[PDB]
Amino acid sequence: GSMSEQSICQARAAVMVYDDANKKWVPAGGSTGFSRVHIYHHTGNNTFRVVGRKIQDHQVVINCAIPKGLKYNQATQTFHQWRDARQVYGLNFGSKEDANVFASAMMHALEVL
Ligand SMILES: CC(=O)N[C@@H](Cc1ccccc1Cl)C(=O)N1CCC[C@]12C=C[C@@H]1CC[C@@H](C(=O)N3CC[C@@H]4C=C[C@H]5CC[C@@H](C(N)=O)N5C(=O)[C@H]43)N1C2=O
Ligand SMILES: CC(=O)N[C@@H](Cc1ccccc1Cl)C(=O)N1CCC[C@]12C=C[C@@H]1CC[C@@H](C(=O)N3CC[C@@H]4C=C[C@H]5CC[C@@H](C(N)=O)N5C(=O)[C@H]43)N1C2=O
Repeated sequence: GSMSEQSICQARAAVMVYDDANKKWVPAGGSTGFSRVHIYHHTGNNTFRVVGRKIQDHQVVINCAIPKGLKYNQATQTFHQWRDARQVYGLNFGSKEDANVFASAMMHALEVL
């Protein structure tokens, strides 16, 4: 992408989505494992997105917009979640620091938007 989109946070987390029909969390992209998850700020239009890529093979497993007003829920000290119309996303962070720094960056983003 272009240089006007910049990463403002990176954390290690396993990305899950909620299978609405089976009432179970499943790995984003089909295989359980940790990803490197960034919050990218596109400075041109002041928008944000989350993109995560598996660490072991760089599969892109999440690429989702963070709109104004998004509700970000810290369900546990290492599992955080949010929605869009298509999926509920969950991040199982690799450590409490990963979770807390990612959440702080998300909250700062929600205030910038
Ligand atoms: C891990 C990471 O950011 N690395 C950046 C670091 C960077 C360097 C300089 C300035 C800003 C940044 Cl940050 C990077 O090396 N460089 C190489 C040039 C492309 C990129 C620099 C900026 C942009 C920000 C968006 C990100 C990017 O381009 N990304 C993030 C991963 C995502 C995955 C797949 C492909 C599919 C086509 C398109 C899509 N999904 O529609 N797409 C992406 O959008 C991918 N950039 C990059 O990698
Ligand atoms: C109003 C709303 O939008 N509520 C959402 C959560 C949310 C709140 C606020 C803002 C954004 C979101 Cl998105 C909700 O309750 N939604 C979405 C996913 C399905 C679920 C609804 C019901 C179940 C109750 C149990 C909870 C849940 O799913 N939980 C509770 C926390 C618990 C912790 C970790 C992960 C690990 C994998 C799995 C496990 N095997 O332990 N697991 C969980 O089970 C986690 N539900 C949910 O979150």
